[PDB]
Amino acid sequence: MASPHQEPKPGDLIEIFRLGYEHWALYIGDGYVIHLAPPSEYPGAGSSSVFSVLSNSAEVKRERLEDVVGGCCYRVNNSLDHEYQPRPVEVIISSAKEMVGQKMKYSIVSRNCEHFVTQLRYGKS
Repeated sequence: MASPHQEPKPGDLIEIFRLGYEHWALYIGDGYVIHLAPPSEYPGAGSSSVFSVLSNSAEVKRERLEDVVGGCCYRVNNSLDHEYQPRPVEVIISSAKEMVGQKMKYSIVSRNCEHFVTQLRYGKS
């Protein structure tokens, strides 16, 4: 018979279901993922501004899948295979690793973690 649950492999797009929202990550093997940490409204927080409250930012990071998902549910969902060519998975993971340590802007980025993990396969070249 077939397996009762999914298991992630190198290059897989991880789809994570939080309370009332969804989030995404790039799985790299050995239980690890690469992901974008979400930003906030901090420099424009209510009743304050850049002189009275500090800034914030998003950052590409590497962690364990378990640590990243926490109490949230998750699945493997490689939807972009229908959109783009079969790119060489070592270069998608190398792109993820090259992106780790890079920053992105404030709250105004909106839904952006799927757009980030999209660019790892779409912008391979």
